[PDB]
Amino acid sequence: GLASITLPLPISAERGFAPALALHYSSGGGNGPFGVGWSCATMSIARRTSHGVPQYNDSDEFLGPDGEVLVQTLSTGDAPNPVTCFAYGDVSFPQSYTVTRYQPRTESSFYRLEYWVGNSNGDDFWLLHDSNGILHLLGKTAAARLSDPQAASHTAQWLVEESVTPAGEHIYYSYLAENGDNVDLNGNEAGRDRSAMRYLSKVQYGNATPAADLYLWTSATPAVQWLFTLVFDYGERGVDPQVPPAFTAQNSWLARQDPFSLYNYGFEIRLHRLCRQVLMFHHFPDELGEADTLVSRLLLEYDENPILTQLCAARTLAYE
Repeated sequence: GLASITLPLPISAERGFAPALALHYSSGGGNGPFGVGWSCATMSIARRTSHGVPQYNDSDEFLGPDGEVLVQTLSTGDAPNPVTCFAYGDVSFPQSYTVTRYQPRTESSFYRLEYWVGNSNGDDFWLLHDSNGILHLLGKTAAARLSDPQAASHTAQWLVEESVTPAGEHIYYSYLAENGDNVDLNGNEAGRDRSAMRYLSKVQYGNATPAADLYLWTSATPAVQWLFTLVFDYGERGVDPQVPPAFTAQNSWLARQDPFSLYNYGFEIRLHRLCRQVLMFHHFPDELGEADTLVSRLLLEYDENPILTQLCAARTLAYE
């Protein structure tokens, strides 16, 4: 489409169901976690802003996985919309859910998209059954939701949090909330609520044993053995090409020179972080003698300045 450069990520994809993510450059792109022009975002459902800031009520419109304008599926006698759901498959829930099907207003699609709202606590998320038979939970937990810091029920973006194939293969996405680590909280940074932003942190896949049900139906964090972890690091592990980065971060993430805030959702979303590297980890402790094995390191070099940060170089290192 509008992307004119693709930088692949070092994703191990020989064992079937793996994330398909890459860095894309667009000359018209704005700033973000990869500086000006570059982007690598996961799938999401979002509230529309083109026709005004959402009010977080009934009058809001939503956008589908490809940005298409959505509309509630017309409710009929044979297929009422919304429905009340007490369970999904073999998993029964502590609370029932009002489930509303949404579909593209004018664009073509072949999926089933649903908005789930808890009848007892109001916790809301999205469920997508896409044209390839993969089932996605988006924004199942608050950690995978871009929400108003002063009103957690006001979510602007539900980020994809878990995907499952018909064969029981899973992908689990983890996100980190923005904070004030290494930020001088005086002057221009005083009184700013900076916890809204969500950065992609870990993509875990290759579950040891197949499971048909989405893990996030049952728990807030899946307790399973993953074989593969794609880590997006924002400086916590160190950017020295001579020193290999450890799996668990010992330091806090770096603060960028060009922080900025976004406001079209009706609350502040401030960005202090830049993704410095993308790491590929394998988890074969029995056959390798260690819990975490780094196999590939995509190191990104930036031109950092207070006006704009621009990616200038990239390369994939190995430490054998």
